[PDB]
Amino acid sequence: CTLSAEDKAAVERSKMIDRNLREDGEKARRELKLLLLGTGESGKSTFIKQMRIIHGSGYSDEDKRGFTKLVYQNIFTAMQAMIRAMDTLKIPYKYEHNKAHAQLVREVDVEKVSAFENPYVDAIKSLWNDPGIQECYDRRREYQLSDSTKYYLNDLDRVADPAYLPTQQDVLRVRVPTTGIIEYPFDLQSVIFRMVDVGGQRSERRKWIHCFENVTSIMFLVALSEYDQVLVESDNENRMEESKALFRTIITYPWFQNSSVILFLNKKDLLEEKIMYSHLVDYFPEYDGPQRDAQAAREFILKMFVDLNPDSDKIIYSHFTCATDTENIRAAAAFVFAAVKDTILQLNLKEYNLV
Amino acid sequence: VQLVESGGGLVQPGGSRKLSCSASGFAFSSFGMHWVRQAPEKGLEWVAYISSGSGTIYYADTVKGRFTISRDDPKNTLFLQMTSLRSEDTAMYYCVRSIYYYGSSPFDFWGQGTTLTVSSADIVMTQATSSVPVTPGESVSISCRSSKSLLHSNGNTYLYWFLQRPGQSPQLLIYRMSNLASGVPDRFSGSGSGTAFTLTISRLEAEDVGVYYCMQHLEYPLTFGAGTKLE
Amino acid sequence: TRFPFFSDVKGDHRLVLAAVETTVLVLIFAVSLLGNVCALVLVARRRRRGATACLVLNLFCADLLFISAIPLVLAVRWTEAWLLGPVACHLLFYVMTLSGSVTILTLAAVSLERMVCIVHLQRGVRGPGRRARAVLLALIWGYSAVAALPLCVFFRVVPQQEISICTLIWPTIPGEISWDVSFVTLNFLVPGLVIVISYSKILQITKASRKRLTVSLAYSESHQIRVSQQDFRLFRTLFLLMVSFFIMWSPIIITILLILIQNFKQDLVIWPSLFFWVVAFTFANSALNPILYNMT
Amino acid sequence: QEAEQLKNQIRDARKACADATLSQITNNIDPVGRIQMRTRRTLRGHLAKIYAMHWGTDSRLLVSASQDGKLIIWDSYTTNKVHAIPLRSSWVMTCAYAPSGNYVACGGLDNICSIYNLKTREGNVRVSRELAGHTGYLSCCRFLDDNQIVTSSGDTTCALWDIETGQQTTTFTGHTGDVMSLSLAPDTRLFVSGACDASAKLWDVREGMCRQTFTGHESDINAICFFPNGNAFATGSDDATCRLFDLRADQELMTYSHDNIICGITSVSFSKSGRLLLAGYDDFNCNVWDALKADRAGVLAGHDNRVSCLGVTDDGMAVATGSWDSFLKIWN
Amino acid sequence: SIAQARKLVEQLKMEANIDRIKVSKAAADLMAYCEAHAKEDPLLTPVPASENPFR
Ligand SMILES: Nc1nc2c(ncn2[C@@H]2O[C@H](COP(=O)(O)OP(=O)(O)O)[C@@H](O)[C@H]2O)c(=O)[nH]1
Ligand SMILES: Cc1ccc(-c2ccc(F)cc2COc2ccc(CCC(=O)O)cc2)cc1
Repeated sequence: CTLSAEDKAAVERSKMIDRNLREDGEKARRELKLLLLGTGESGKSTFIKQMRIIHGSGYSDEDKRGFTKLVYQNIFTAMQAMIRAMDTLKIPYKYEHNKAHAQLVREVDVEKVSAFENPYVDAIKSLWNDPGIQECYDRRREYQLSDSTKYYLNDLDRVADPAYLPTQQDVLRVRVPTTGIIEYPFDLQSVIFRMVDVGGQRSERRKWIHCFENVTSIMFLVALSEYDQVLVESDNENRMEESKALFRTIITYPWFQNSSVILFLNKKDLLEEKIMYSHLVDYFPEYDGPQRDAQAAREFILKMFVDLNPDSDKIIYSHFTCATDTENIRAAAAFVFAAVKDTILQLNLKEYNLV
Repeated sequence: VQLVESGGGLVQPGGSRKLSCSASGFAFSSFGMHWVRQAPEKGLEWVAYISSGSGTIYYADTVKGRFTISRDDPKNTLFLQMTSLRSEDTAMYYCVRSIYYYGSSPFDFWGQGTTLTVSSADIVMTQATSSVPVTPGESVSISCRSSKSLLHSNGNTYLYWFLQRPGQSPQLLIYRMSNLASGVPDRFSGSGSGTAFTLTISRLEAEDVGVYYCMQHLEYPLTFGAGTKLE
Repeated sequence: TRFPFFSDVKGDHRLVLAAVETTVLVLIFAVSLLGNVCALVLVARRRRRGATACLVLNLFCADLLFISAIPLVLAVRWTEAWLLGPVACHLLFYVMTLSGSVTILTLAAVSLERMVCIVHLQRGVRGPGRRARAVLLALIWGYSAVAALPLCVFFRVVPQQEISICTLIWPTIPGEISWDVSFVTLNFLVPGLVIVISYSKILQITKASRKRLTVSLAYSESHQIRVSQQDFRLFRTLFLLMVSFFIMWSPIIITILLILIQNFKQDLVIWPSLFFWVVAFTFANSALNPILYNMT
Repeated sequence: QEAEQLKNQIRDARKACADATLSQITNNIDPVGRIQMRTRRTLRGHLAKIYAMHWGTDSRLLVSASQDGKLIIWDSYTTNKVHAIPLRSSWVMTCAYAPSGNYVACGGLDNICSIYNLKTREGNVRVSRELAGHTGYLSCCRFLDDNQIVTSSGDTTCALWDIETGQQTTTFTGHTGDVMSLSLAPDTRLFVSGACDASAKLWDVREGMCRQTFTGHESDINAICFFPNGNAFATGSDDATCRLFDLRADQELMTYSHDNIICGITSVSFSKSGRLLLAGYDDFNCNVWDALKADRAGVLAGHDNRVSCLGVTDDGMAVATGSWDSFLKIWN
Repeated sequence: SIAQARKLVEQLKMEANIDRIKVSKAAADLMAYCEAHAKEDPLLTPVPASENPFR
């Protein structure tokens, strides 16, 4: 040993660091990373909110105080979107006076407003109960509009209170416009999970998706209400088709061949109320089944989505979820844990040259 | 960044004493610790060393087996257990913080020590003289010698220059024969050849008086010189 | 008199039987050597040093050590008598018993560690680490060197016409009985039961998970005939490993017990080349092990 | 219509000064030929993909970041680990080492550039600063000095930050796609930045205005570096092509590609005299081109997964390559 | 759109009015820098093992 005293001490420090790295890096393999994917307005932020409510610490009243401004931006954004869709669908107002109220909303600075008082409250209320505005809400099929618009404009009076505090449901149904990867860890029966949510990042996916080569599974949220909306606010494009394209792109990535796919079909309730008015056959010709049934629609959508799998070397766990009400998202979480355990099983069997 | 020693005092002939050092304000579990003597009318003298991680322990051939160094990282308390105290064991004992990675400045921060009063192959570091009369504002230079060459074949030279001001704990000035410790004025420098070392101070100010010490770290034990008293 | 090992008397077909046995054992030696060395190369390269990597490299080391005694056996069979000397008579059978014990114990350990790692990854908790693997390998080799000790101290060259044969001399019949029974029960039955339990537990866990997922809806409208193949494939593989172990390690146990019975009641007669051919079938284990444990 | 005319006049003026090519003027120089480099040191300890490394200015220390969520500072001479920094975000794509050595940087999918102080009196590495304000992931970062750092993001914008206040001193907008790489001039009065629009841009740090724009790649420019004089810089794209752009000529000079190379470059770096351009590739190799002729292709074939980062010391005495198989190799 | 087009036009304008040089001078400067530091290029010119810090 030609080393001096100080270099022997340096070797000692390097070995200490070796041990610390080994410890931390074996902790970093007990935690399973689930990459949460899907299209916009599919129900994945509400998904993380729900499991935070039922597996994290929940939202304290300080968080609700932080969320209230976002709630008011949501109410203004939905009202403005309906107002704009009125002037693009070529439908006039039944009441002329409320038109002026509509103007009062058209110039609002959505990103800047933090107070919600009169006459804005009265203007919004007088707009919403217009027969023309109700017709526009009924025909919201042809334009982008948050699904929680009915829920907020039928509790306007509650949210217009000077002492209004958002409830758990209000927290669920509000956009938090944060950009960047969000990691959220979990304890499912002494198993550490972590949902990695992207999609708040508007950058190109190909440049940071290989970073998720080491994910246990991909939780792909498709919305069952995406049919019967070929938005006319832009070029005529179905939303189911966008979801299918994204699903194919995800399940053809070489990064994700080691990771299973859990497909969650969401907004099933809204499918139930859409079936009573609109049927699949008008937009998907390959469909052939009952017109006013919902289970047939659900299984058609699932069969259509699971057959995008190019190969027989990847199984797709699937679920019918409604990521707004609890005690159904608990079922979704149990299904996630079970599917991830099965994925780990199959990976170990493949490594042991058994499966 | 603070080290407090405790446990010193008057001991009966023989006997035993546990001296503690509480570290506060730094990552004491990532630091090696030294115990360093100093007689009431003599230069410093190294006692012991414990490593980052408790891996290795070193004693001097005048205390070995009769001492015991130890540490406790959760409470950041270093210990020297000391047994069978002969007359030659009456000294101030300082706890020295010392880290070792590429670029570290060992012996940078010392504690305040604590008095304890009891009722040849090693490199020999040797001062030139006991004192040097000087004048404020002048340039001063002391010298020191080593039996071996402190230039290790790795390129380093493990000479250390320390300052101990009257009534104060030591303070690293020069680490590895040339490098100025943090907080030391740029007025100091150290240079020489193997077995011949000189510490130079330019623009000699007040409170720069004291005793300057030349220690080596090339091997254990760590050997001091008497240290020149700049007065 | 005393049962000869690897020493036979060939009559009108001395150049036929010896030639075919030499050909069979050279084929076995070549296939085992190439398979185990390539398996060792491809396993040592992996940077994920799991339980399987270290235990299968131990397996291939055992197989190579097992087949290292082919040329001596060829020499004994071809020269129809023992000429290799006491050192060879004390080393050959000890090495074969050592390697066979290590190979069986390593199959058991591979199965056990596979099941335990599956269980711990299902629970997401800590398990046996590197120290456990080192202790396991050390214990396997130590037990296989201790339990094979008689076969280095009780093999002697005896003039049994009188010709030199490397036979086995048990000092006492009860010691022979006890060693044979203990070897068989703790080097064939305990490892075999471990393999069966471990692999059936793996299969049970897989089926339980498949049920727990299929209670959701069906996984799909079609994937029920995309998962059912995987259950069949896993069942085929695990059942193949179990039956392969038992079929290719049972004849040697049967012949060991036959030699015990003959060395207990001289009434029974065992064919002279039956032992040799069962030994060749056992040698085939060193070739077929890297096949099953590196299928892909 | 005036924009098209300005693009038209630039192109016609662009072709005017391209009287010759770098290949024609280099037919009278002796090739270095085969360069056999060896793994003097293999730095082990990272447990996941290594995404960036940066040499120290002493040519001996080395910081490297992995998806294991950690930076490691290595003494490359003795394979000793000097520091280990656990990151708050494990999705790190970049790291930097300060010229003075007191500081390290990192960033990634969190859109935040974290700066860590290395020379502390508390003995550990603390997060000196967290620079936030980018709306996309950070792909590269480079200290100008202890006080200022430039970060490139997927915002299509770069940002020069004053660290001691944490605010963007200047912003560099103008790219169309995500900016993926970044290189500082030797004097650090300029930088060069390539993005996912196949174009790079030469940016002025002081005045904050884009001086120059270089086009010619066919895909994302995900690797960029300066020739040691600061007058040239080599890009690496997904086209399996590296390319040399000189700022004065305002053109492209020589391409670095081959028929059997089909995968994109992950990293580029020059040699101390600029006679060697080492380029890490997705075929698990790391080529070494004679930067003056484009026909050397020495190979640092020691990695079993994609080579994601590489670098040459400030004395050109070695070259470190980190790859997706979590190993750093020091070739000399 | 007028403001966006105006900003783009100015950027194209400022980049055009640059006193560029020929590629021959750039290539000459490149090879001059290369041949000026060729002896001090350790990877280009392998240093003797006694003066190599990496053995
Ligand atoms: N009624 C109903 N509304 C839902 C359901 N899932 C999502 N939503 C609504 O859809 C909105 C969009 O979901 P978001 O959380 O914004 O999805 P992201 O765009 O993927 O982050 C949510 O705000 C909910 O109000 C569901 O199952 N039922
Ligand atoms: C588990 C295992 C593994 C490998 C082998 C094996 C294979 C080929 C070979 F040539 C010799 C052996 C072992 O050699 C013996 C010879 C005779 C006896 C008879 C004891 C009595 O009854 O006294 C016992 C052992 C056996 C068991």
